[PDB]
Amino acid sequence: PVRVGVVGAGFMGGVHAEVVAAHPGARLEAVHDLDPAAARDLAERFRAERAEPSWADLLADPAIDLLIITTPNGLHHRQAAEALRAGKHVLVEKPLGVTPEQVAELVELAGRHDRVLAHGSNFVHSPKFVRARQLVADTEAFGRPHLVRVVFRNSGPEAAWAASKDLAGGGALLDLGCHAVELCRWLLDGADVESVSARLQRVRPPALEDQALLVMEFADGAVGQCDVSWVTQGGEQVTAEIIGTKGRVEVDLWTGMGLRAYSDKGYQDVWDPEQGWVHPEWEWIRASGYYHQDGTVIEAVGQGIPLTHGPAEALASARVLATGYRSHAEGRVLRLSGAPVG
Amino acid sequence: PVRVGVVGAGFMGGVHAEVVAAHPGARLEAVHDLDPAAARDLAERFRAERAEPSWADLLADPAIDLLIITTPNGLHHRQAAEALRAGKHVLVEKPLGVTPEQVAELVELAGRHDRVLAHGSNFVHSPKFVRARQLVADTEAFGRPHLVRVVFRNSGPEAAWAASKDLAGGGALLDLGCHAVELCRWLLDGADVESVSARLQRVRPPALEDQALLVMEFADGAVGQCDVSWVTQGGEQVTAEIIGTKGRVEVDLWTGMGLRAYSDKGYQDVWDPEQGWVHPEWEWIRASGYYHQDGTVIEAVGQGIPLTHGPAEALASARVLATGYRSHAEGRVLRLSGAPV
Amino acid sequence: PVRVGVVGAGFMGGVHAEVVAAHPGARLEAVHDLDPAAARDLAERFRAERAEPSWADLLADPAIDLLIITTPNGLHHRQAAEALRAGKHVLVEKPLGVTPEQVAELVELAGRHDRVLAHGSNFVHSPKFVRARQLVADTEAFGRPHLVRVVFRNSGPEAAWAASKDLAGGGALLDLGCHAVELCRWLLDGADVESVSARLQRVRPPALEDQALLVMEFADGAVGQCDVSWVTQGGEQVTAEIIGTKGRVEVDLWTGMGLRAYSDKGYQDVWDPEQGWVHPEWEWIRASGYYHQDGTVIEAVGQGIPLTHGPAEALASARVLATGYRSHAEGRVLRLSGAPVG
Amino acid sequence: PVRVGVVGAGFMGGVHAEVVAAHPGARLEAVHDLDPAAARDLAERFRAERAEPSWADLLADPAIDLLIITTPNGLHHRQAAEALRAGKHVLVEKPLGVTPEQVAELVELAGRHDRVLAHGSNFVHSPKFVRARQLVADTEAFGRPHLVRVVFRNSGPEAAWAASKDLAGGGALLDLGCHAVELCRWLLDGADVESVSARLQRVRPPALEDQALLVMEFADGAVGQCDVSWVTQGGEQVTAEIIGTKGRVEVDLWTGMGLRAYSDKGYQDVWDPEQGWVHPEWEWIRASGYYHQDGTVIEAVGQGIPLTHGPAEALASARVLATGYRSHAEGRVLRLSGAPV
Ligand SMILES: NC(=O)C1=CN([C@@H]2O[C@H](COP(=O)(O)OP(=O)(O)OC[C@H]3O[C@@H](n4cnc5c(N)ncnc54)[C@H](O)[C@@H]3O)[C@@H](O)[C@H]2O)C=CC1
Ligand SMILES: NC(=O)C1=CN([C@@H]2O[C@H](COP(=O)(O)OP(=O)(O)OC[C@H]3O[C@@H](n4cnc5c(N)ncnc54)[C@H](O)[C@@H]3O)[C@@H](O)[C@H]2O)C=CC1
Ligand SMILES: NC(=O)C1=CN([C@@H]2O[C@H](COP(=O)(O)OP(=O)(O)OC[C@H]3O[C@@H](n4cnc5c(N)ncnc54)[C@H](O)[C@@H]3O)[C@@H](O)[C@H]2O)C=CC1
Ligand SMILES: NC(=O)C1=CN([C@@H]2O[C@H](COP(=O)(O)OP(=O)(O)OC[C@H]3O[C@@H](n4cnc5c(N)ncnc54)[C@H](O)[C@@H]3O)[C@@H](O)[C@H]2O)C=CC1
Ligand SMILES: NC[C@H]1O[C@H](O[C@H]2[C@H](O)[C@@H](O[C@H]3O[C@H](CO)[C@@H](O)[C@H](O)[C@H]3O)[C@H](N)C[C@@H]2N)[C@H](N)[C@@H](O)[C@@H]1O
Ligand SMILES: NC[C@H]1O[C@H](O[C@H]2[C@H](O)[C@@H](O[C@H]3O[C@H](CO)[C@@H](O)[C@H](O)[C@H]3O)[C@H](N)C[C@@H]2N)[C@H](N)[C@@H](O)[C@@H]1O
Repeated sequence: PVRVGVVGAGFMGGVHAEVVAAHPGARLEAVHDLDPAAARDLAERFRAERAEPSWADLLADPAIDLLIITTPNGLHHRQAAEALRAGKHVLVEKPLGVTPEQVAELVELAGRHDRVLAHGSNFVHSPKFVRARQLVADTEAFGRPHLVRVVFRNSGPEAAWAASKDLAGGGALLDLGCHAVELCRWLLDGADVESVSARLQRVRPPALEDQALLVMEFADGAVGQCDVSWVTQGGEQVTAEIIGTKGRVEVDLWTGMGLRAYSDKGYQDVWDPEQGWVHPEWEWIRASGYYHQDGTVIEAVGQGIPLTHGPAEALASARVLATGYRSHAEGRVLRLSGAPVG
Repeated sequence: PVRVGVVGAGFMGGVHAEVVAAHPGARLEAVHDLDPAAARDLAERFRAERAEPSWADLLADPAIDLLIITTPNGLHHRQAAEALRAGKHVLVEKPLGVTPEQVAELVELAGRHDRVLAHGSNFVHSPKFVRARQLVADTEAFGRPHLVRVVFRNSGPEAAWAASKDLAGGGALLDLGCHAVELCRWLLDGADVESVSARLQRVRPPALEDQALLVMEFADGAVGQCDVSWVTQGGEQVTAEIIGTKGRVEVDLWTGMGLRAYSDKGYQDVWDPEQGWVHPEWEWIRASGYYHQDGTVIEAVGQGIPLTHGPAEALASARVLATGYRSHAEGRVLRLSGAPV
Repeated sequence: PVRVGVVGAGFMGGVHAEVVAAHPGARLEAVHDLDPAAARDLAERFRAERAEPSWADLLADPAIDLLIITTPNGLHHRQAAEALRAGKHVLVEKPLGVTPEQVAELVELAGRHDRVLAHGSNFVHSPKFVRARQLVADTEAFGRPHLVRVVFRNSGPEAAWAASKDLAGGGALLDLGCHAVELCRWLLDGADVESVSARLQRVRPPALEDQALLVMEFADGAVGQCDVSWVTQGGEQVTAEIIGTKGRVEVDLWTGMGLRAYSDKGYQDVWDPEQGWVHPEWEWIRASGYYHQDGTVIEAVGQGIPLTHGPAEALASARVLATGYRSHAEGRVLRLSGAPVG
Repeated sequence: PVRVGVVGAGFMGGVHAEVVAAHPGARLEAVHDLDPAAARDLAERFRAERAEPSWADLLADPAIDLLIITTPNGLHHRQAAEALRAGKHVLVEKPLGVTPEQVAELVELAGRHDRVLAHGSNFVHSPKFVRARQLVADTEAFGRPHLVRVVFRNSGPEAAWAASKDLAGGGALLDLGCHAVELCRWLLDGADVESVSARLQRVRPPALEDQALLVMEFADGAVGQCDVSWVTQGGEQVTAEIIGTKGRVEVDLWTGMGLRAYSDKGYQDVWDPEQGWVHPEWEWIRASGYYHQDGTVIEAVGQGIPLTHGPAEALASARVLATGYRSHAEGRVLRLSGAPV
């Protein structure tokens, strides 16, 4: 049974602790947070073997097989490296690193230590996205894909740390674009990126970008748009569409649950908006890919099944994003090398 | 670990066999069918310990804890009774019985043998329906429920046995109305039915009803409509709405997956319609409540946890349907006793 | 140019006055209301030739060709009869009469005086409903219709007069069922009703019914449901569906405008709900059939074109409703004669 | 009464002829086409005073007040100029010109002859778009707009002339982008474009672009996307969304009619797709803005009311598109001057 430690007992510590507690092949062994009280609380909610106040002792404890890192972005690099050196397998929430060189360093490392390194690209394990991908891959029906667009918009992360560059490593392009890039590439069966073009906005007053458009040109001729926002009210939106020479496919995560409700007051267990017509969620964690993702990882560790979707994909997406940042700065379409296309 | 036998290796044998193979607390031990080849097919598909050609030997085998009965409706009664007598726990696909007295007999028989009897009201375990129910139960927001309507329509069951009365026990009202009634009652927290009114149609030519409307009046004042059809082209529809003094809630199972696709041809693993704009399914079996239902039953048998939604609910719905059949015959709104309002 | 008088300058006086003011073949000549100030206001809004304080003088004035009666239901009968006797053509808002015998009396009368009598079944002139009907009539595609359902729900009429039986003539079955029955019959090309079955509710506390289901059996085998409510929050709903042996057709009036908006506050020109996700309206009057309806009537009067959809249809629907009331009272399915089917 | 001539009796000649025949303040006086038979067809369909075989005689006839030009794009410039010189008011289908200089020339020429020149930006007169614009303009509710995206996709124009550069003047970016740009600018109350960035595709084989993305940066900080395609199967899509600091607004023209239908075959007067689930149209011409646009123009000519949306807006959009073509060539974000940001 894969013995698991959660590192950072906030929102995603919580989600991963739920999924782990429910997996018959794993045991939620430990929870650690800089804030010992948040660690104890989460340890009790999901019946963890214990709360570990010490990172040092955590890493030394040979009873742990795997660490799930759900701390702020800027910590991911250092914490994952220490972890892999200590001999633990590691699942890191996105973004795996804050730059391509950070990511590449972790990949090098995991391999040196013969450990599983996985990253939190949960959507790529969302069952409705898995289906979407099979439909685009049905060449008789869909023909050849030529457009893919992934939209990811919300009213922005609440946590204080997501507003500082050192702790967040970036604004909306990094926070949400990682997911969108990775979804475009994967929806097209790991398509090779030839060029990248991006423009960023700062919508909210005085700074990290809170909105972005990034466009990729792929080898096979197709074009990928990633449209990403921290400044969209009205409820999170996660949608994709793919268009081929014969077909079309659309995916809708948050308004594709087939539930609607209306109240004046607001329903007790419905996030936002509260009042009026809403689209309540059912099994949002599963729908979003977290159970399958973590299940894949538990399986990789439990018995050396390499990962369907590996950290090389995180390197690729990191390069895209870094090239996007630079495309914006220079107002130009760019190769991943960084050089202008012309 | 709960050792399981599937009886009837057709479409729902297939579904239950999938759910059982995937449950860590159970083992798919056997598959049996009148057609030994269909049983072997399914046994291999889901890695069943074995294919049992013999009903007799199936029921005698003390390695089996639980039977799932997925045969034609007319057989359910007889098969479930023999099964409970043989000492096995049993989950029967709907409709549990073909009449209220058949259903009552099974419930009481299960009790005699101290067995868990469950029935296949899978939608009552559908996670999106469970969530719809919580929202209607949120009184501050929803207020008091006064209308519930469940719609269940398809182009009708293809199997020959579903067209004959003896093997099917009834037409669309029994086939689909069982689900719809049971959902109206449950969405309103086991609401008491005071009257029943129904009209049936024969749309497709020379006979079992193809289409029906059944309406219930509940104790609290609310009205429930069940609108049910074997003659709707264009893709199955499963749908509910509940309306209160303050709120509204709507549930859409098959066109509420958040997936759409278009092709001229038709996509490989997408049902009907094939061509043009479709609404592909993801995790249909889960979404429909089968995993949670069978899970509930596995749990009841395995670690003696009583069933959340028991077979008395099948008796209640059976009475509603039998009163609906009679309402139609007499052109009158009726009490469950059978007497006219 | 057809010279028009509006009688009752409230909400529907307002709508009809707009449509009339915009019709090149008519002239908004006069507005009359028991409340002379409401008449003057509406006369000014839509540039009416004058405000007429006297019903007597209104009816005697030979400059008026047509009267549009937008007063409370209970007045329709008497006002339309006086009008037709005075020699005026008449368009009466629904329900044309409060009972079948009232309606039959008006039909008799209009014919005696060789006048056009029309009733406010506007939806039957809604362009999206006209299309729906053509699609069901396309027998190759649709086959034979076997189900039609029309749903009509709102949070109920606000006017004081709609709560008293003498002034309203009935509750939700009469107010909304008239529209629904008439839509079912017309969507099926004037289908003959064989039986009627209905059950009514009183949802709001202490009385007129505020919710109803009525079901019709038609000659050709099809079944019609009319589901009608004064107790549905969240915005008016007007939907229909028709199902045949080959086809299906769905119509959505209020959430089929293809406009959506979100705000916290509420948009200035959007009715209800105010806040959160709404479905704003564009050209609601036209979409609802009022321009076409009134246009048909203006044409019938302007040049004796008999009406596509005549007051005989109002008699038929009145009989259905009266039979529905009785079906409810007796708990039985009934023939229009009133006799039980068995 | 405004006496009107239609030039080019194909699809849009047909549409404009319908709108004109129905306007009480105008008279459909003439129809002309290179193909005299197509002109006669259309003249009879909409009861035109006559079919004019001769362009020369058409322009000389002093009974005509206004010409509507619905010929292939390459002809617009020449035909509109001859028309304005002949003393006629003119409405030209998009794209008004094939380049900014062509457009500028016409505007100035119209002025010399004191004529109304309008262009076919019909969607800017679409009642549901007019309403979308009012909601974005409601500052308390919407806040400040920061994103606008207009999507315009179809399976591409069937006419041969639209595949050749000389007759079409451009591919999808010019054909559909003109509409999309003009809608982004107008939905934001005539927002000033500061930069333009675009990438084009050739999806269908050996050439004019089939597909494009064009992005504008506006003065106020907002960003506009125009996503345009000749290679999308499954039915035309026209769609916009605008996102502010507080609100959101979404507009859907072709799948926002509130009509759906299913058949195995296909419904008589329903376009593409034919079979399976479709979204039948009602009043498409009105919904698309043609009646209000032509009404505006009839009014301008008839009773000297200036145009709400004038041809300067066609110049602005033409500059955006020409800068987009150049952006694509150079792989760079560009100012309208042509210079790199
Ligand atoms: N895939 C997805 O959908 C999502 C991913 N995330 C990602 O998950 C990660 C965590 O996100 P959340 O929203 O933040 O949870 P958060 O802000 O709720 O929690 C952070 C937790 O980590 C603790 N912490 C901070 N620094 C620490 C350190 N150096 N050592 C140990 N513990 C420390 C804090 O006390 C806190 O309990 C982020 O990388 C974010 O990108 C977040 C939300 C959704
Ligand atoms: N939960 C749900 O939504 C649904 C439930 N059902 C129910 O599932 C049950 C089975 O339906 P399907 O699998 O659709 O039909 P099916 O025809 O697809 O399968 C029936 C199987 O039982 C076999 N069989 C017949 N006589 C037998 C006997 N005497 N002993 C053993 N096996 C025999 C048949 O050859 C066939 O293999 C029915 O009661 C139906 O009411 C069906 C569809 C959906
Ligand atoms: N087809 C449709 O969608 C609709 C139809 N209606 C119908 O229109 C009619 C009027 O409805 P509204 O909502 O009421 O407007 P309302 O209540 O706003 O106005 C009634 C007006 O008539 C005046 N009035 C009352 N009695 C009068 C009399 N005896 N003589 C002259 N004037 C008198 C009042 O002072 C008032 O101005 C009703 O029959 C109602 O069913 C109403 C709303 C929508
Ligand atoms: N507002 C909108 O959304 C749309 C606008 N259009 C525009 O409408 C215009 C016409 O397009 P369609 O009618 O689709 O093409 P079409 O091919 O359907 O019609 C063009 C007509 O002009 C005729 N013609 C060719 N050379 C001629 C000449 N020298 N003199 C007179 N007539 C001649 C052709 O034979 C044909 O009858 C195009 O500029 C296109 O940009 C087209 C589709 C939609
Ligand atoms: N308002 C709903 C919800 O907003 C936050 O949580 C949401 C998360 O923020 C949201 O994560 C998205 O947004 C995060 C913030 O931009 C991204 O870092 C992340 O990659 C993305 O998936 C996730 N997919 C849905 C989840 N429900 C917030 N953490 C949660 O407590 C609150 O209840
Ligand atoms: N909340 C929107 C609106 O509600 C009332 O007006 C609605 C009308 O009540 C509504 O009429 C429906 O409801 C009326 C009340 O039940 C029925 O008598 C009528 O036959 C039906 O069409 C109409 N189709 C739509 C119209 N917008 C109300 N008169 C109006 O002022 C208010 O602005």
